[PDB]
Amino acid sequence: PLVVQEQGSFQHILRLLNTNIDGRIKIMYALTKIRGVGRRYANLVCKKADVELTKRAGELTQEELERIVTIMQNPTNYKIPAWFLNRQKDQVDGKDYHVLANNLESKLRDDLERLKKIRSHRGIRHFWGLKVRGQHTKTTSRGR
Amino acid sequence: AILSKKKKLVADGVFYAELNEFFTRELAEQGYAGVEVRKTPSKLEVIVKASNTQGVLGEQGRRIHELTSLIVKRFKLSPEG
Amino acid sequence: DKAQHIVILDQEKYDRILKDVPTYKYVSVSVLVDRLKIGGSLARVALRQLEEDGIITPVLKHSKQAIYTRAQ
Amino acid sequence: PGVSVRDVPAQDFINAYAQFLQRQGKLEVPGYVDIVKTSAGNDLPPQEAETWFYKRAASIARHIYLRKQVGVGALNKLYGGAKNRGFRPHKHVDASGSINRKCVQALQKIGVLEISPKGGRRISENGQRDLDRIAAQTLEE
Amino acid sequence: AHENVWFSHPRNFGKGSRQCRHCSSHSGLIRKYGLDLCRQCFREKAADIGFNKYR
Amino acid sequence: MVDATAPKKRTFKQFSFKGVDLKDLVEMPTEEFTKLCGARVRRRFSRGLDSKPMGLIKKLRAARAATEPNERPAVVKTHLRNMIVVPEMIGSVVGVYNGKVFNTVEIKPEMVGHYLGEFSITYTPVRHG
Amino acid sequence: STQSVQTFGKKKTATAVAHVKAGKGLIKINGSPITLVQPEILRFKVYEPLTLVGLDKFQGIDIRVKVTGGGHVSQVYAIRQAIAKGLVAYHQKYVDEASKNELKKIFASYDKTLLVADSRRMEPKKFGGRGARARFQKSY
Amino acid sequence: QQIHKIRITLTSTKVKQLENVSANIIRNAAQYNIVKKGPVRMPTKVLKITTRKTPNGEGSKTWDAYEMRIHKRVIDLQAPASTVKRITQITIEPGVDVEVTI
RNA sequence: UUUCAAGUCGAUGGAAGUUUGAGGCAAUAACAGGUCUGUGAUGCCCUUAGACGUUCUGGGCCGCACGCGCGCUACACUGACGGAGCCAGCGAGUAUAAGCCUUGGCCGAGAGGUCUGGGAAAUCUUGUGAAACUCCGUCGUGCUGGGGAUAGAGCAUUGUAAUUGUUGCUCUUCAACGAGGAAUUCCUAGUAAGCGCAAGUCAUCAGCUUGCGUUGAUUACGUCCCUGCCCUUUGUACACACCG
Ligand SMILES: [Mg+2]
Ligand SMILES: [Mg+2]
Ligand SMILES: [Mg+2]
Ligand SMILES: [Mg+2]
Ligand SMILES: [Mg+2]
Ligand SMILES: [Mg+2]
Ligand SMILES: [Mg+2]
Ligand SMILES: [Mg+2]
Ligand SMILES: [Mg+2]
Ligand SMILES: [Mg+2]
Ligand SMILES: [Mg+2]
Ligand SMILES: [Mg+2]
Ligand SMILES: [Mg+2]
Ligand SMILES: [Mg+2]
Ligand SMILES: [Mg+2]
Ligand SMILES: [Mg+2]
Ligand SMILES: [Mg+2]
Ligand SMILES: [Mg+2]
Ligand SMILES: [Mg+2]
Ligand SMILES: [Mg+2]
Ligand SMILES: [Mg+2]
Ligand SMILES: [Mg+2]
Ligand SMILES: [Mg+2]
Ligand SMILES: [Zn+2]
Repeated sequence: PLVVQEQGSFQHILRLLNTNIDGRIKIMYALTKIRGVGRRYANLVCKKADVELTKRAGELTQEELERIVTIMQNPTNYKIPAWFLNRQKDQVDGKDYHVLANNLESKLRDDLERLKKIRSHRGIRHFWGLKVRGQHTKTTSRGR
Repeated sequence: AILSKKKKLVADGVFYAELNEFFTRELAEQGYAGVEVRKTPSKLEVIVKASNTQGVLGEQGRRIHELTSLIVKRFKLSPEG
Repeated sequence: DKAQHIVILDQEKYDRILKDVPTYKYVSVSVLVDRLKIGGSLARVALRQLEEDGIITPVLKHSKQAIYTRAQ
Repeated sequence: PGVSVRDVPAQDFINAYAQFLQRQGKLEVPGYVDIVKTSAGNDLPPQEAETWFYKRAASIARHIYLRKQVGVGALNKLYGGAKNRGFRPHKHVDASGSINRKCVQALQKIGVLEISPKGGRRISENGQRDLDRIAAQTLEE
Repeated sequence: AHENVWFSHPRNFGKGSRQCRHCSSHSGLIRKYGLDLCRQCFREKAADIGFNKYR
Repeated sequence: MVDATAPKKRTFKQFSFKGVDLKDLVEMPTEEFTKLCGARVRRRFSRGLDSKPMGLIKKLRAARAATEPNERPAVVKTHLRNMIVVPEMIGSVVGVYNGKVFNTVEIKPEMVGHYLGEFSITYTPVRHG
Repeated sequence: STQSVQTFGKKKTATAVAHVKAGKGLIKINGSPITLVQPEILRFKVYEPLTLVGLDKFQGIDIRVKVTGGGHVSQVYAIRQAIAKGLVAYHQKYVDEASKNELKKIFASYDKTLLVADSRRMEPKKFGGRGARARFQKSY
Repeated sequence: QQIHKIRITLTSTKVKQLENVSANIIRNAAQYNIVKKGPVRMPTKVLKITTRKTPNGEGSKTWDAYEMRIHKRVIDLQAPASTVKRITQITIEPGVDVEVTI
């Protein structure tokens, strides 16, 4: 509840899930740099890890940093609701998942060929780079 | 059946609008001017103003008798109503 | 992009704050940011304590604006 | 002369009733309070994670004090706000039903309110007794 | 056989489910106060019904 | 972050859809199958199956029974392109109307749970220039 | 009963029914003290009818108002009008008219809206535009 | 089944005949020593319909604004049921409709 | 002030002193203006059984290298979120239906589900406890917690039927945009601008109109410089009238 000082404990650059995180960002919003981790998700893993949000990223110790990456990789194990997850009712094994930095684009990709392999209409328009959700293209989306 | 106040006064007006055009098409040749619907207990008085009240009330009032019957059978009214 | 304002308070800046803020006609969140090069969040906690420590007198209290002056 | 709830500012009265309700500790807090957002129109959960449920229950108690048989559906509309539809204009959206229903149910088991006849939730015989008490311990400073 | 196909598609809760009192049209219908009249048919019958222009 | 490794494992993997592999999937009744697919499919079967979807399945079943040298089960034609693909009809070939022609599709396992008309585009793609 | 006069003040839609009774000087807004007006920056609008004449005028009378309708700001102007009109109306009925004309002089010399309701109302919207006078942007 | 608290509800589009029937009933409830409550002016309802002027869709966007005012009045009488009904036939008017509820 | 006339500008009183504010109606003629895609309004022409009638199924009217118009979000700190305070007006609402407005209670993070009750309505929904707004906090000039397209996975509602996602909700992705050239629109007081709400379309869907109210200004109260129209004079070989 007052200004405090520290020396040599701050860490300017963090590396989490093979992604570089700026250490002077508040912890809740620093994790949003990790692709697959939004503001809503970062708020809960910090609250499940008992890491108070009033700390900057460099303020955290190694003990806390490992405790966060453990929760993100095992959300259901930390009373994180299934509906709160990124990839729930997975296509192949039917279990609730939350894909992260490098895994997200792989299974996002795997979904694209899975749409294109069966040659569905939604997959076809995805291939063309057009809007797939029924949007009109007559007059919008003309950039490149 | 149970009809709201807003929807009842409009229905009376809509009934008047449709009834008025019916006389214009049927009694066009007799100089039809207008119709007045005088509601009363146990009866629905309708006063039609025409130049010729013989064409409507012709051959022992056969047409007017056969013309009120066309309204009882279309608005589900009692024959005496 | 050129801001790069300091958000962690070390010891060299801490006593520099307590040595410079008293010699100010008017201190505020922007005044602390403008001249002490500290961040806005760090300025707000500094003001709320400096008032509790008696160095700073609260002219006006508001969430969006904190008007403070020297206590000497 | 006496003191009532209406004789104290609303904003700092709730901050005082929230503090008492947390320190008393008898209010039962549902297990999802650290996860959920207050309204579907909101985009983030409350910033005061430890105390937001107590403060909202304190707000609910004060709001019910001043009225007669307010329901739980009306409470969702009261705390609801403008939703941030992306490109469409803003709109008012009601708050979450469970949070409000749990609070009034939680407030019902702490003794301050009860189900009123002809709908709603009245304030209890003891509900007036203890709110007016908190008002007195609010304005002495 | 044919009777189960002729005019078999549902014609309720739709725009084709209702029509003007006067012209039996499907477009521009007015359902307020149970008028069930086309907007064009309404103008030529508004005075008879009891609707007047005041302001 | 500690570390990370991705050594993917197998065991003669059979194609699987949401935890159910092809072997059990195909002889599951469609009543049981709909309980493990999306919300839209689950709602549709609770709303009541009219005679049209059930009639196509009966014909599709017979078309496979027509041939027992294990080749393609001959095409059944239909207009009903709001049909949801079920494991019972995997491998069958259907002619799905696109408004003008009978687009021919063979029901692959990855097509299950999709709408039958979603694989027959109703419009020829635009080609400027 | 006792010496009781009842009046009202109005703004755009807000209407504040003032019950100026007599007594020890009780002045409440919807059962709440004026010392708790929600708009703090506008707290001096309802303080004006008090400090203009002096709080000694309110020793013998108590005022309870019920303000409904309008908006947040429109309600403040309705309340201050009901108070000013209530004080004048009580003097005209239970005090000499010389004092009533004195109070009315200070109020009118400061702000007409203390006693006279503002007659401004919202102009109706006309078709061909999104507002009363505003029109849809034209293109050639 | 004798003297009752009886409500007569009056609705019409035009106020002149409505007030004549209302006053005539009040007049007959005066010389007859019958205690009465009313008439009560209910807030008038403005039934508004706003259509486009153009039968087609060409021209300036001009709109009609039609109106249908409905005025409703209720009068409470303390009299036996035979007396109140015959009062209605005395003050019968084509425009105004009458409903009687106990 | 004035021809001391019509009037105009200031004060005072007044609720109101701009036609008190705002509208509805609105002359003599006219346009090849727009509609036969409103009419069981119509003349004529075409078709009338392999129909150009009507009905059923499916698709399309949404289709996308592009030019243009009415708009909505925004580009941040006069701000975003998070709690808290908490105020309108115009209106609408059903029955043996083919289902209306729906409180209150109970489940559900939500979206939503379920059980009762009120209301054919100044009675109940409803004080429609609306949003901007205000207070206290977090953020701290950063493509950042501005902005929320595009897209992946999932949960509900309506509907026979949602695939070319009707719509809503949850997590994730988080794009151009850092105030906009030549040009050009609307507007003078409760007005402009924000800000929402209702009614219409409507089984579902409002970034649309018609209204309503909340907060509420800057700047003229003048001119013919641009633009359009009217009048007078003038020219005319035009009168089907310069599309001569
Ligand atoms: Mg609100
Ligand atoms: Mg709120
Ligand atoms: Mg915004
Ligand atoms: Mg927005
Ligand atoms: Mg076809
Ligand atoms: Mg006028
Ligand atoms: Mg032409
Ligand atoms: Mg035709
Ligand atoms: Mg035709
Ligand atoms: Mg039509
Ligand atoms: Mg044919
Ligand atoms: Mg179109
Ligand atoms: Mg398309
Ligand atoms: Mg326009
Ligand atoms: Mg806010
Ligand atoms: Mg009401
Ligand atoms: Mg960003
Ligand atoms: Mg988005
Ligand atoms: Mg200009
Ligand atoms: Mg111009
Ligand atoms: Mg649609
Ligand atoms: Mg709508
Ligand atoms: Mg000449
Ligand atoms: Zn019609």
